[PDB]
Amino acid sequence: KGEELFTGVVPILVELDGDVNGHKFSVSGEGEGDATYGKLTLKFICTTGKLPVPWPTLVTTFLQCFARYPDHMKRHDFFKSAMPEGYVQERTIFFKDDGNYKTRAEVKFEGDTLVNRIELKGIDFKEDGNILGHKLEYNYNSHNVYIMADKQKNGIKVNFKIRHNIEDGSVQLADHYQQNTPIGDGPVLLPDNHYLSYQSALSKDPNEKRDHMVLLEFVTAAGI
Repeated sequence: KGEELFTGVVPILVELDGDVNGHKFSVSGEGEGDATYGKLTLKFICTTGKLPVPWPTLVTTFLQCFARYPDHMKRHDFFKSAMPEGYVQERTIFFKDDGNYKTRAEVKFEGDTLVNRIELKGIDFKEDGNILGHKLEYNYNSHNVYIMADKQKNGIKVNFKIRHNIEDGSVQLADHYQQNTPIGDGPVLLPDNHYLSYQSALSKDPNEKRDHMVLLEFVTAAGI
């Protein structure tokens, strides 16, 4: 049923409230998702001024239900199956040798719109680190996202490692521990082990005056 919801282009709305080391901020985003192609196009705006952290560190935080699942893996799409009641996506992200982020997000439909409301708390960041120091490059590497069913919880467990390019030519690691649970009491698809393949491109809007980010993602399922 949830799958029917993604037959075409879907409008997305994103809302994030954050606090990193005491710095409070907010972001609003909007865009379109196309699961058929496994394509997402989003634009985010910091509405509280300048973003206290580098945009790139927020990419993973700012819609796995838009993954293109090939016809044969269709039975492993937990994400769409939870729709429209949606799911809760939680994470802890450990930045190597720096602090971590803790996020909680609800993804669901609110009308014809797919909504992603996030809460983020960041702690232990070093003032001189890559994060607070704004030393990341404005680009993004390609990564695989691993999925494993969690029968007991009736959800999934996810893990992956992000590599952030540093201006000095080094790499900054961000270890992602994630959990997804359904919001509703309906039945969901517990999948077999597989992964999502991501590709991303960051950019700016020449006529946009607020601190912002244009994000493009390509996601495709695999491993079955």
